[PDB]
Amino acid sequence: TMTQTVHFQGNPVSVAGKLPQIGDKAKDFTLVAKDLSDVALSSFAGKRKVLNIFPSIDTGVCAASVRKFNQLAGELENTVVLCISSDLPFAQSRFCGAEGLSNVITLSTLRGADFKQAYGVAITEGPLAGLTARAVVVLDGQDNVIYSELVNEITTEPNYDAALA
Amino acid sequence: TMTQTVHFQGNPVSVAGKLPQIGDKAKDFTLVAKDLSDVALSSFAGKRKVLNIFPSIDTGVCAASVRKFNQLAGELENTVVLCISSDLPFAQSRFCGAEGLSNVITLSTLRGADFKQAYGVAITEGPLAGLTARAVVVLDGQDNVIYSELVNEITTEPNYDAALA
Repeated sequence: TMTQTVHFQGNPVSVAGKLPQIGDKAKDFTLVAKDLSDVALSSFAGKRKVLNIFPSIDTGVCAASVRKFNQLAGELENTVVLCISSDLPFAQSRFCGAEGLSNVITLSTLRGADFKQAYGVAITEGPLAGLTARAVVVLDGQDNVIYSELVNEITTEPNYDAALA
Repeated sequence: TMTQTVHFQGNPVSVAGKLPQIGDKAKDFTLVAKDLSDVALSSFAGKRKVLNIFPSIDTGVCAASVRKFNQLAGELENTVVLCISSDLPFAQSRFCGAEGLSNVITLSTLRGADFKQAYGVAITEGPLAGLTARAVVVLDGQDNVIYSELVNEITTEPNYDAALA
């Protein structure tokens, strides 16, 4: 039972686990897709992966996340972009349908919530408890950590560029 | 570990627990409000309560639920209307903010998920597992079951009228 600290503006909030880091093999995961089927990391073997994991789409900076990676997703090579969060799929799906965002794939923790502590992502205290923290993780075709970032203030977006492989 | 069966159109789906029924005292509960504070049934002592519990706002017939009870909520006496679901609050709050729906109170299972099996409400199998079933329950100022309905096909709305005290 490790922790990490992130911040709401300033402000300490405990986040269970530790985020997988460069070198590490990322644990497999199963999460819920727009048509309510279960989908596993293992189904993207040999494609690279960006995991953009955020408190809630439906929340300002998280929404920006999703637009940007969707737009950045066309200009990309043998890679899927998984937008992973606490939201239910239905909200994930209305957001993307209203914004005409077709590149990205939405995954809900509706099922598979263990993914949160498996990826050092569960918020355990404060008004945010029950939500994933903001973080991006990038993996290869064999689920190895090519990149990973745990954002320090949740307010601010990730760094997309920078680091990109 | 009891079950009940409800249906998606036709189709059997297991729902953990049993819904509290006339006579029964309804278990207290804590769920999450729009400002991310935790709120307990105990905070509405001496007001009567309608609990409209539905798979997802953001879903067709569930949305109709919320509009209707909001409109039916003005024409009502010493009663709060709690719109309780699987959704995160942020979605609950965007729905109501976009529809100008101010009467109702939104409660998320983001925290307090035990409420699902405590109120015979957890869906345990199929693509819906992790969501609450559709049901309405009405209580007095002392959390006694004045009315309660578990909907048989999730497709169809509840019966609002009918039964109303």
